[PDB]
Amino acid sequence: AEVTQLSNGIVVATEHNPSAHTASVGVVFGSGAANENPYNNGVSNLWKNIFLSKENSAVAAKEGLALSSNISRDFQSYIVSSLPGSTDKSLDFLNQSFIQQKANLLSSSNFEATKKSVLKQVQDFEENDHPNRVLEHLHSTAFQNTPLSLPTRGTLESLENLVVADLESFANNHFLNSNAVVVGTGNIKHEDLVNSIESKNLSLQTGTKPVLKKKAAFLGSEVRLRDDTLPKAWISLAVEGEPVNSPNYFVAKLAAQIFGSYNAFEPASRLQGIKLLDNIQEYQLCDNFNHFSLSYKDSGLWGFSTATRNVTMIDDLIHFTLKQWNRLTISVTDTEVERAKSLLKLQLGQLYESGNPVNDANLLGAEVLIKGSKLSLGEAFKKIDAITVKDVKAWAGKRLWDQDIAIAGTGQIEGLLDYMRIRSDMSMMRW
Amino acid sequence: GPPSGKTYMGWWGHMGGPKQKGITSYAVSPYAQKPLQGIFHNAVFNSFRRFKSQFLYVLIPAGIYWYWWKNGNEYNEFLYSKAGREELERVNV
Repeated sequence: AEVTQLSNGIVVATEHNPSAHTASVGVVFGSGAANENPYNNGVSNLWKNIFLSKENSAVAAKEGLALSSNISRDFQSYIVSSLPGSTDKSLDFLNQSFIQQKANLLSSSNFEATKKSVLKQVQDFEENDHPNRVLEHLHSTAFQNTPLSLPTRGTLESLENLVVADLESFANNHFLNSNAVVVGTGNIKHEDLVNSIESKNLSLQTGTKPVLKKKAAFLGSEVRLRDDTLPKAWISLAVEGEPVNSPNYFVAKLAAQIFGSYNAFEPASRLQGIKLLDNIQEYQLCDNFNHFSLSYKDSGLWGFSTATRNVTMIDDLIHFTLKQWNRLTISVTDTEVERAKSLLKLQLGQLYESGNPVNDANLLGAEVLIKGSKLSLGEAFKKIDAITVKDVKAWAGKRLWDQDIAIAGTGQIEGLLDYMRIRSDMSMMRW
Repeated sequence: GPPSGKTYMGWWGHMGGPKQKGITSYAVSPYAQKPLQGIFHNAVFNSFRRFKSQFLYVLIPAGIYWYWWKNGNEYNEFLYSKAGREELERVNV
Protein backbone atom coordinates (compact mmCIF):
# COMPACT_ATOMS: atom_id res chain seq x y z
CA ALA A 1 0.00 0.00 0.00
CA GLU A 2 2.45 2.63 -1.24
CA VAL A 3 2.69 4.80 -4.35
CA THR A 4 5.82 5.25 -6.48
CA GLN A 5 6.58 8.33 -8.60
CA LEU A 6 9.29 8.75 -11.24
CA SER A 7 10.06 11.55 -13.69
CA ASN A 8 11.46 11.50 -17.23
CA GLY A 9 9.96 14.78 -18.22
CA ILE A 10 6.76 12.72 -17.81
CA VAL A 11 5.46 12.05 -14.31
CA VAL A 12 4.35 8.45 -13.71
CA ALA A 13 2.48 7.48 -10.53
CA THR A 14 1.24 4.03 -9.57
CA GLU A 15 -0.62 2.23 -6.77
CA HIS A 16 -0.10 -1.47 -7.43
CA ASN A 17 -2.62 -3.90 -5.93
CA PRO A 18 -1.81 -7.57 -6.67
CA SER A 19 -5.18 -8.96 -5.50
CA ALA A 20 -7.36 -7.09 -8.02
CA HIS A 21 -8.84 -8.39 -11.27
CA THR A 22 -8.62 -5.26 -13.47
CA ALA A 23 -6.23 -2.44 -14.34
CA SER A 24 -6.80 1.24 -15.12
CA VAL A 25 -4.44 3.51 -17.07
CA GLY A 26 -4.94 7.15 -17.94
CA VAL A 27 -3.73 10.74 -18.06
CA VAL A 28 -4.80 13.54 -15.70
CA PHE A 29 -4.39 17.23 -16.52
CA GLY A 30 -4.14 20.10 -14.05
CA SER A 31 -6.69 22.37 -15.71
CA GLY A 32 -10.42 22.40 -14.97
CA ALA A 33 -13.45 24.66 -15.14
CA ALA A 34 -11.44 27.18 -13.09
CA ASN A 35 -9.02 27.54 -16.06
CA GLU A 36 -11.48 28.93 -18.63
CA ASN A 37 -13.42 32.16 -19.19
CA PRO A 38 -17.13 33.07 -19.48
CA TYR A 39 -17.01 32.88 -23.29
CA ASN A 40 -15.68 29.32 -23.70
CA ASN A 41 -17.27 27.84 -20.57
CA GLY A 42 -18.09 24.17 -21.11
CA VAL A 43 -15.30 23.45 -23.60
CA SER A 44 -13.97 20.81 -21.19
CA ASN A 45 -17.37 19.12 -20.82
CA LEU A 46 -17.45 18.90 -24.63
CA TRP A 47 -13.93 17.40 -24.68
CA LYS A 48 -15.06 14.63 -22.32
CA ASN A 49 -17.97 13.66 -24.56
CA ILE A 50 -15.88 13.60 -27.74
CA PHE A 51 -13.70 11.03 -25.94
CA LEU A 52 -16.74 8.91 -25.02
CA SER A 53 -18.53 9.09 -28.37
CA LYS A 54 -19.49 6.02 -30.38
CA GLU A 55 -16.80 5.42 -32.99
CA ASN A 56 -14.08 5.78 -30.34
CA SER A 57 -15.87 3.52 -27.85
CA ALA A 58 -16.59 1.01 -30.62
CA VAL A 59 -12.89 0.82 -31.52
CA ALA A 60 -12.09 0.21 -27.85
CA ALA A 61 -14.86 -2.37 -27.36
CA LYS A 62 -13.55 -4.54 -30.22
CA GLU A 63 -10.28 -4.78 -28.24
CA GLY A 64 -11.89 -5.25 -24.81
CA LEU A 65 -11.39 -1.73 -23.44
CA ALA A 66 -13.72 0.48 -21.39
CA LEU A 67 -13.52 4.28 -21.21
CA SER A 68 -14.20 6.94 -18.58
CA SER A 69 -13.71 10.66 -18.00
CA ASN A 70 -14.42 13.36 -15.42
CA ILE A 71 -14.45 17.17 -15.30
CA SER A 72 -13.83 19.10 -12.09
CA ARG A 73 -12.76 22.65 -11.20
CA ASP A 74 -9.03 21.89 -10.85
CA PHE A 75 -8.49 18.84 -13.08
CA GLN A 76 -9.67 16.58 -15.90
CA SER A 77 -9.25 12.86 -16.56
CA TYR A 78 -9.24 10.47 -19.54
CA ILE A 79 -9.02 6.84 -18.41
CA VAL A 80 -8.88 3.40 -20.06
CA SER A 81 -9.64 0.09 -18.31
CA SER A 82 -8.79 -3.49 -19.26
CA LEU A 83 -7.95 -6.92 -17.93
CA PRO A 84 -4.54 -7.15 -16.21
CA GLY A 85 -2.71 -8.83 -19.10
CA SER A 86 -3.91 -6.23 -21.62
CA THR A 87 -2.32 -2.98 -20.41
CA ASP A 88 0.02 -2.37 -23.35
CA LYS A 89 -3.00 -2.27 -25.66
CA SER A 90 -4.55 0.31 -23.31
CA LEU A 91 -1.53 2.60 -23.68
CA ASP A 92 -1.52 2.31 -27.48
CA PHE A 93 -5.18 3.34 -27.75
CA LEU A 94 -4.49 6.26 -25.41
CA ASN A 95 -1.54 7.21 -27.63
CA GLN A 96 -3.14 6.92 -31.05
CA SER A 97 -6.68 8.18 -30.64
CA PHE A 98 -6.07 10.96 -28.06
CA ILE A 99 -2.61 12.55 -27.85
CA GLN A 100 -1.41 12.22 -31.48
CA GLN A 101 -4.41 11.93 -33.85
CA LYS A 102 -7.69 13.66 -33.09
CA ALA A 103 -8.81 14.88 -36.55
CA ASN A 104 -10.88 11.70 -36.65
CA LEU A 105 -12.73 12.82 -33.38
CA LEU A 106 -13.24 16.55 -34.29
CA SER A 107 -15.02 15.84 -37.58
CA SER A 108 -18.03 17.89 -38.66
CA SER A 109 -20.58 15.12 -38.07
CA ASN A 110 -19.29 13.87 -34.71
CA PHE A 111 -19.05 17.42 -33.36
CA GLU A 112 -22.67 18.35 -34.09
CA ALA A 113 -24.02 15.06 -32.73
CA THR A 114 -22.00 15.53 -29.54
CA LYS A 115 -23.11 19.14 -29.07
CA LYS A 116 -26.77 18.15 -29.43
CA SER A 117 -26.52 15.54 -26.67
CA VAL A 118 -24.58 17.80 -24.31
CA LEU A 119 -27.10 20.63 -24.66
CA LYS A 120 -29.89 18.19 -23.77
CA GLN A 121 -27.91 17.00 -20.74
CA VAL A 122 -27.49 20.53 -19.40
CA GLN A 123 -31.08 21.61 -20.08
CA ASP A 124 -32.33 18.53 -18.22
CA PHE A 125 -30.05 19.29 -15.26
CA GLU A 126 -31.36 22.83 -14.85
CA GLU A 127 -35.04 21.76 -14.78
CA ASN A 128 -35.02 18.64 -12.57
CA ASP A 129 -31.89 18.35 -10.34
CA HIS A 130 -32.61 20.89 -7.60
CA PRO A 131 -30.12 20.07 -4.80
CA ASN A 132 -27.15 20.11 -7.20
CA ARG A 133 -28.05 23.29 -9.12
CA VAL A 134 -28.41 25.22 -5.85
CA LEU A 135 -24.90 24.21 -4.78
CA GLU A 136 -23.57 25.38 -8.17
CA HIS A 137 -25.36 28.70 -7.64
CA LEU A 138 -23.73 28.97 -4.22
CA HIS A 139 -20.29 28.77 -5.84
CA SER A 140 -21.27 31.51 -8.28
CA THR A 141 -22.39 34.06 -5.66
CA ALA A 142 -19.59 33.30 -3.18
CA PHE A 143 -16.78 33.67 -5.75
CA GLN A 144 -18.42 36.09 -8.20
CA ASN A 145 -16.14 37.68 -10.81
CA THR A 146 -13.35 35.15 -10.15
CA PRO A 147 -12.47 31.80 -11.89
CA LEU A 148 -13.89 29.56 -9.14
CA SER A 149 -17.42 30.81 -10.00
CA LEU A 150 -17.88 29.13 -13.38
CA PRO A 151 -20.05 25.96 -13.53
CA THR A 152 -18.37 22.71 -14.52
CA ARG A 153 -21.02 21.55 -17.00
CA GLY A 154 -21.10 24.94 -18.69
CA THR A 155 -24.01 27.27 -19.28
CA LEU A 156 -26.68 26.74 -21.93
CA GLU A 157 -25.96 30.16 -23.50
CA SER A 158 -22.15 29.91 -23.69
CA LEU A 159 -22.38 26.29 -24.86
CA GLU A 160 -24.31 27.26 -28.00
CA ASN A 161 -21.62 29.49 -29.57
CA LEU A 162 -18.77 26.93 -29.45
CA VAL A 163 -17.02 25.71 -32.61
CA VAL A 164 -14.18 23.24 -33.26
CA ALA A 165 -11.68 26.12 -33.16
CA ASP A 166 -12.51 26.66 -29.49
CA LEU A 167 -11.66 23.02 -28.79
CA GLU A 168 -8.36 23.13 -30.70
CA SER A 169 -7.29 26.37 -29.02
CA PHE A 170 -8.01 24.97 -25.55
CA ALA A 171 -6.08 21.79 -26.34
CA ASN A 172 -2.96 23.67 -27.46
CA ASN A 173 -2.94 25.72 -24.23
CA HIS A 174 -3.63 23.10 -21.53
CA PHE A 175 -2.97 19.52 -22.79
CA LEU A 176 0.76 19.70 -22.18
CA ASN A 177 3.45 17.49 -20.68
CA SER A 178 4.27 20.09 -18.02
CA ASN A 179 0.59 19.95 -16.96
CA ALA A 180 0.06 16.17 -17.01
CA VAL A 181 0.35 13.03 -14.90
CA VAL A 182 0.23 9.42 -16.14
CA VAL A 183 -1.44 7.09 -13.64
CA GLY A 184 -1.89 3.38 -13.12
CA THR A 185 -4.02 1.52 -10.59
CA GLY A 186 -5.05 -2.03 -9.87
CA ASN A 187 -3.00 -5.05 -10.95
CA ILE A 188 -0.19 -3.18 -12.68
CA LYS A 189 3.49 -2.96 -11.73
CA HIS A 190 5.43 0.29 -11.81
CA GLU A 191 8.38 -1.08 -13.79
CA ASP A 192 6.20 -2.53 -16.56
CA LEU A 193 4.40 0.79 -17.05
CA VAL A 194 7.72 2.66 -17.07
CA ASN A 195 9.18 0.17 -19.55
CA SER A 196 6.15 0.36 -21.86
CA ILE A 197 6.37 4.15 -21.96
CA GLU A 198 10.08 4.38 -22.82
CA SER A 199 9.63 1.72 -25.50
CA LYS A 200 7.37 4.32 -27.10
CA ASN A 201 8.19 8.01 -26.50
CA LEU A 202 4.76 9.32 -25.42
CA SER A 203 4.73 13.11 -25.13
CA LEU A 204 1.68 15.31 -25.71
CA GLN A 205 3.04 18.88 -25.93
CA THR A 206 5.79 20.83 -24.21
CA GLY A 207 4.30 23.20 -21.62
CA THR A 208 3.87 26.91 -20.78
CA LYS A 209 0.19 27.01 -19.90
CA PRO A 210 -1.24 30.49 -19.21
CA VAL A 211 -1.15 32.11 -15.77
CA LEU A 212 -4.50 33.27 -14.37
CA LYS A 213 -4.77 37.00 -13.80
CA LYS A 214 -7.23 36.97 -10.90
CA LYS A 215 -7.06 35.08 -7.62
CA ALA A 216 -10.14 33.61 -5.98
CA ALA A 217 -11.86 35.76 -3.36
CA PHE A 218 -14.86 35.11 -1.12
CA LEU A 219 -17.75 37.60 -0.94
CA GLY A 220 -20.78 37.44 1.35
CA SER A 221 -23.96 37.62 -0.71
CA GLU A 222 -27.15 35.75 -1.62
CA VAL A 223 -29.09 34.62 -4.68
CA ARG A 224 -32.76 33.61 -4.56
CA LEU A 225 -34.46 31.59 -7.34
CA ARG A 226 -38.12 31.56 -6.36
CA ASP A 227 -40.50 28.95 -7.82
CA ASP A 228 -43.83 28.55 -6.03
CA THR A 229 -44.94 25.57 -8.14
CA LEU A 230 -42.33 23.15 -6.77
CA PRO A 231 -43.24 21.11 -3.66
CA LYS A 232 -40.19 21.86 -1.46
CA ALA A 233 -37.52 24.39 -0.53
CA TRP A 234 -33.84 23.64 -1.20
CA ILE A 235 -31.23 25.79 0.59
CA SER A 236 -27.43 25.78 1.00
CA LEU A 237 -25.34 28.06 3.24
CA ALA A 238 -21.58 28.36 3.82
CA VAL A 239 -18.60 30.41 4.99
CA GLU A 240 -15.05 30.63 3.62
CA GLY A 241 -13.06 27.49 4.40
CA GLU A 242 -9.63 25.88 3.90
CA PRO A 243 -7.77 25.17 0.63
CA VAL A 244 -5.75 22.08 -0.20
CA ASN A 245 -2.29 22.15 1.39
CA SER A 246 -3.43 24.05 4.50
CA PRO A 247 -2.49 23.30 8.13
CA ASN A 248 -6.18 23.32 9.14
CA TYR A 249 -7.29 20.82 6.49
CA PHE A 250 -8.30 17.93 8.76
CA VAL A 251 -9.62 20.14 11.58
CA ALA A 252 -12.27 21.59 9.27
CA LYS A 253 -13.26 18.09 8.16
CA LEU A 254 -13.63 16.95 11.78
CA ALA A 255 -15.84 19.96 12.54
CA ALA A 256 -18.21 19.13 9.68
CA GLN A 257 -18.42 15.53 10.92
CA ILE A 258 -19.63 16.75 14.33
CA PHE A 259 -22.97 17.85 12.84
CA GLY A 260 -23.02 15.21 10.10
CA SER A 261 -25.88 14.17 7.83
CA TYR A 262 -29.51 13.22 8.36
CA ASN A 263 -32.40 11.39 6.71
CA ALA A 264 -35.77 11.68 8.43
CA PHE A 265 -37.22 8.52 6.89
CA GLU A 266 -34.41 6.15 7.96
CA PRO A 267 -34.91 4.87 11.55
CA ALA A 268 -31.23 4.53 12.51
CA SER A 269 -30.33 8.00 11.22
CA ARG A 270 -32.75 9.48 13.78
CA LEU A 271 -30.72 7.99 16.67
CA GLN A 272 -27.36 9.64 15.95
CA GLY A 273 -25.50 11.46 18.71
CA ILE A 274 -26.09 14.95 17.33
CA LYS A 275 -27.61 17.61 19.57
CA LEU A 276 -29.22 19.46 16.65
CA LEU A 277 -31.60 16.51 16.22
CA ASP A 278 -33.20 17.15 19.62
CA ASN A 279 -34.51 20.44 18.16
CA ILE A 280 -35.79 19.48 14.67
CA GLN A 281 -37.64 16.22 15.32
CA GLU A 282 -40.35 17.64 17.60
CA TYR A 283 -41.93 19.64 14.74
CA GLN A 284 -40.00 17.97 11.86
CA LEU A 285 -38.61 21.02 10.09
CA CYS A 286 -36.64 19.11 7.42
CA ASP A 287 -36.40 15.88 5.46
CA ASN A 288 -32.58 15.75 5.13
CA PHE A 289 -29.38 17.73 5.53
CA ASN A 290 -25.65 17.26 5.00
CA HIS A 291 -22.60 19.22 6.18
CA PHE A 292 -19.66 19.70 3.78
CA SER A 293 -16.07 20.96 3.84
CA LEU A 294 -14.90 21.56 0.27
CA SER A 295 -11.31 22.47 -0.58
CA TYR A 296 -9.60 23.73 -3.74
CA LYS A 297 -6.17 25.05 -4.71
CA ASP A 298 -7.00 28.66 -3.77
CA SER A 299 -9.91 28.61 -1.28
CA GLY A 300 -12.74 26.55 0.19
CA LEU A 301 -16.25 26.40 1.61
CA TRP A 302 -17.71 25.08 4.87
CA GLY A 303 -21.44 24.67 5.44
CA PHE A 304 -24.63 22.67 4.90
CA SER A 305 -27.47 21.93 2.48
CA THR A 306 -31.07 20.97 3.25
CA ALA A 307 -34.44 20.14 1.69
CA THR A 308 -37.79 20.48 3.46
CA ARG A 309 -41.56 20.38 2.97
CA ASN A 310 -42.36 22.47 6.09
CA VAL A 311 -42.43 25.85 4.39
CA THR A 312 -43.82 27.80 7.38
CA MET A 313 -40.93 27.03 9.77
CA ILE A 314 -37.82 27.69 7.66
CA ASP A 315 -36.64 30.45 10.09
CA ASP A 316 -36.61 27.96 12.95
CA LEU A 317 -34.46 25.54 10.95
CA ILE A 318 -31.79 28.10 10.03
CA HIS A 319 -31.82 29.60 13.53
CA PHE A 320 -31.33 26.35 15.45
CA THR A 321 -28.57 25.16 13.11
CA LEU A 322 -26.52 28.35 13.34
CA LYS A 323 -26.75 28.39 17.15
CA GLN A 324 -25.16 24.93 17.28
CA TRP A 325 -22.26 26.25 15.19
CA ASN A 326 -21.63 28.93 17.85
CA ARG A 327 -20.85 26.19 20.38
CA LEU A 328 -17.67 25.28 18.49
CA THR A 329 -16.14 28.52 19.79
CA ILE A 330 -17.58 28.31 23.31
CA SER A 331 -18.70 24.95 24.65
CA VAL A 332 -17.84 21.96 22.43
CA THR A 333 -17.26 18.87 24.57
CA ASP A 334 -14.66 16.11 24.47
CA THR A 335 -17.19 13.39 23.63
CA GLU A 336 -18.32 15.22 20.50
CA VAL A 337 -14.68 15.35 19.36
CA GLU A 338 -13.85 11.68 20.01
CA ARG A 339 -16.96 10.62 18.08
CA ALA A 340 -16.08 12.71 15.02
CA LYS A 341 -12.49 11.40 15.05
CA SER A 342 -13.43 7.76 14.49
CA LEU A 343 -16.28 8.47 12.06
CA LEU A 344 -14.03 10.68 9.93
CA LYS A 345 -11.54 7.81 9.71
CA LEU A 346 -14.31 5.47 8.53
CA GLN A 347 -15.46 8.04 5.96
CA LEU A 348 -12.16 8.65 4.17
CA GLY A 349 -11.15 5.03 4.76
CA GLN A 350 -14.02 4.04 2.46
CA LEU A 351 -13.24 6.71 -0.14
CA TYR A 352 -9.58 5.70 -0.51
CA GLU A 353 -10.11 1.91 -0.22
CA SER A 354 -13.03 1.18 -2.52
CA GLY A 355 -12.69 -1.56 -5.13
CA ASN A 356 -12.95 0.59 -8.27
CA PRO A 357 -9.57 1.41 -9.89
CA VAL A 358 -11.18 4.30 -11.80
CA ASN A 359 -11.77 6.22 -8.57
CA ASP A 360 -8.21 5.48 -7.47
CA ALA A 361 -6.78 7.03 -10.65
CA ASN A 362 -8.73 10.28 -10.30
CA LEU A 363 -7.74 10.67 -6.64
CA LEU A 364 -4.07 9.85 -7.25
CA GLY A 365 -3.61 12.12 -10.25
CA ALA A 366 -5.24 15.11 -8.58
CA GLU A 367 -3.13 14.87 -5.41
CA VAL A 368 0.22 14.41 -7.19
CA LEU A 369 -0.47 17.41 -9.44
CA ILE A 370 -0.58 19.73 -6.40
CA LYS A 371 1.74 18.23 -3.76
CA GLY A 372 4.12 16.26 -5.97
CA SER A 373 3.44 13.30 -3.65
CA LYS A 374 0.61 11.37 -2.01
CA LEU A 375 0.02 11.24 1.73
CA SER A 376 -0.70 7.68 2.80
CA LEU A 377 -3.74 6.73 4.85
CA GLY A 378 -1.64 5.64 7.83
CA GLU A 379 -0.22 9.17 8.02
CA ALA A 380 -3.58 10.95 7.75
CA PHE A 381 -4.95 8.94 10.67
CA LYS A 382 -2.14 10.09 12.98
CA LYS A 383 -2.89 13.74 12.21
CA ILE A 384 -6.57 13.19 13.06
CA ASP A 385 -5.89 11.51 16.41
CA ALA A 386 -3.69 14.46 17.50
CA ILE A 387 -6.48 17.09 17.34
CA THR A 388 -7.72 18.54 20.65
CA VAL A 389 -10.64 20.68 21.78
CA LYS A 390 -8.36 23.75 21.82
CA ASP A 391 -7.54 23.34 18.12
CA VAL A 392 -11.25 23.26 17.25
CA LYS A 393 -12.10 26.35 19.32
CA ALA A 394 -9.17 28.25 17.81
CA TRP A 395 -10.24 27.31 14.27
CA ALA A 396 -13.90 28.22 14.85
CA GLY A 397 -13.06 31.55 16.50
CA LYS A 398 -11.28 32.54 13.28
CA ARG A 399 -13.48 31.02 10.54
CA LEU A 400 -17.04 31.07 11.96
CA TRP A 401 -17.56 33.61 14.76
CA ASP A 402 -19.10 36.81 13.34
CA GLN A 403 -18.08 36.13 9.74
CA ASP A 404 -19.85 36.80 6.45
CA ILE A 405 -21.89 34.09 4.74
CA ALA A 406 -23.13 33.02 1.32
CA ILE A 407 -26.67 31.71 0.76
CA ALA A 408 -28.54 30.16 -2.16
CA GLY A 409 -32.07 28.82 -2.37
CA THR A 410 -34.81 27.70 -4.72
CA GLY A 411 -38.44 26.67 -4.50
CA GLN A 412 -40.89 27.78 -1.80
CA ILE A 413 -38.57 30.15 0.08
CA GLU A 414 -41.00 32.91 1.11
CA GLY A 415 -40.25 32.00 4.73
CA LEU A 416 -36.50 32.52 4.30
CA LEU A 417 -35.77 35.82 5.99
CA ASP A 418 -33.46 38.62 4.89
CA TYR A 419 -29.66 38.51 4.90
CA MET A 420 -28.97 40.52 8.04
CA ARG A 421 -31.23 38.50 10.35
CA ILE A 422 -29.32 35.37 9.31
CA ARG A 423 -25.93 37.11 9.53
CA SER A 424 -26.73 38.21 13.10
CA ASP A 425 -27.10 34.56 14.17
CA MET A 426 -23.35 33.96 13.59
CA SER A 427 -22.61 35.41 17.04
CA MET A 428 -24.42 34.91 20.39
CA MET A 429 -24.39 38.22 22.56
CA ARG A 430 -24.60 36.01 25.47
CA TRP A 431 -20.65 35.73 25.44
CA GLY B 1 -58.96 28.92 20.36
CA PRO B 2 -61.09 28.88 17.22
CA PRO B 3 -60.16 30.48 13.89
CA SER B 4 -61.71 33.83 13.09
CA GLY B 5 -62.63 35.55 9.84
CA LYS B 6 -59.68 35.63 7.54
CA THR B 7 -57.85 38.55 6.04
CA TYR B 8 -56.07 39.86 2.95
CA MET B 9 -52.77 39.16 4.63
CA GLY B 10 -51.06 36.01 5.91
CA TRP B 11 -47.68 35.22 7.45
CA TRP B 12 -44.24 33.96 6.35
CA GLY B 13 -44.75 31.07 3.93
CA HIS B 14 -48.43 31.78 3.18
CA MET B 15 -48.50 35.56 2.73
CA GLY B 16 -51.35 35.27 0.24
CA GLY B 17 -50.11 36.70 -3.04
CA PRO B 18 -49.90 35.22 -6.52
CA LYS B 19 -47.54 32.40 -7.41
CA GLN B 20 -44.18 33.60 -8.72
CA LYS B 21 -42.01 31.91 -11.34
CA GLY B 22 -39.03 33.18 -13.30
CA ILE B 23 -37.75 36.00 -11.04
CA THR B 24 -34.18 36.05 -9.70
CA SER B 25 -32.81 38.29 -6.93
CA TYR B 26 -29.17 39.25 -6.21
CA ALA B 27 -27.61 41.15 -3.30
CA VAL B 28 -24.28 41.99 -1.63
CA SER B 29 -23.39 42.22 2.05
CA PRO B 30 -23.21 45.67 3.70
CA TYR B 31 -19.90 44.82 5.40
CA ALA B 32 -18.44 44.39 1.88
CA GLN B 33 -19.54 47.81 0.57
CA LYS B 34 -18.66 51.38 1.66
CA PRO B 35 -21.51 53.39 3.47
CA LEU B 36 -22.03 57.12 3.03
CA GLN B 37 -21.11 56.66 -0.62
CA GLY B 38 -23.07 59.18 -2.72
CA ILE B 39 -25.25 61.41 -0.54
CA PHE B 40 -24.28 64.27 -2.73
CA HIS B 41 -25.55 63.15 -6.04
CA ASN B 42 -28.51 62.68 -3.64
CA ALA B 43 -29.44 66.01 -2.01
CA VAL B 44 -28.63 67.93 -5.21
CA PHE B 45 -29.82 65.38 -7.80
CA ASN B 46 -32.81 63.58 -6.27
CA SER B 47 -34.11 66.09 -3.71
CA PHE B 48 -34.10 68.81 -6.37
CA ARG B 49 -35.76 66.37 -8.79
CA ARG B 50 -38.39 65.42 -6.20
CA PHE B 51 -38.93 69.08 -5.28
CA LYS B 52 -39.32 70.22 -8.90
CA SER B 53 -42.14 67.71 -9.43
CA GLN B 54 -44.29 68.25 -6.32
CA PHE B 55 -44.10 72.00 -5.71
CA LEU B 56 -46.83 73.49 -7.93
CA TYR B 57 -49.43 71.41 -6.06
CA VAL B 58 -48.40 72.95 -2.72
CA LEU B 59 -47.60 76.58 -3.62
CA ILE B 60 -50.55 77.67 -5.78
CA PRO B 61 -52.93 76.85 -2.89
CA ALA B 62 -50.59 78.56 -0.42
CA GLY B 63 -50.55 81.69 -2.58
CA ILE B 64 -54.33 81.99 -2.71
CA TYR B 65 -54.90 81.69 1.04
CA TRP B 66 -52.06 84.03 2.00
CA TYR B 67 -53.25 86.75 -0.38
CA TRP B 68 -56.68 86.42 1.23
CA TRP B 69 -55.36 86.89 4.76
CA LYS B 70 -53.48 89.95 3.52
CA ASN B 71 -56.29 91.94 1.95
CA GLY B 72 -58.38 91.32 5.06
CA ASN B 73 -55.71 92.41 7.52
CA GLU B 74 -54.98 95.50 5.41
CA TYR B 75 -58.67 96.46 5.29
CA ASN B 76 -59.22 95.96 9.03
CA GLU B 77 -56.39 98.32 9.95
CA PHE B 78 -57.95 100.94 7.67
CA LEU B 79 -61.36 100.59 9.33
CA TYR B 80 -59.98 101.39 12.79
CA SER B 81 -57.82 104.32 11.71
CA LYS B 82 -59.23 107.85 11.76
CA ALA B 83 -59.37 108.03 7.96
CA GLY B 84 -61.67 104.97 7.96
CA ARG B 85 -64.15 105.79 10.72
CA GLU B 86 -66.88 106.71 8.24
CA GLU B 87 -66.62 103.33 6.53
CA LEU B 88 -66.61 101.52 9.89
CA GLU B 89 -69.97 103.01 10.90
CA ARG B 90 -71.30 101.98 7.47
CA VAL B 91 -70.18 98.33 7.49
CA ASN B 92 -70.61 97.61 11.22
CA VAL B 93 -74.34 98.42 11.01
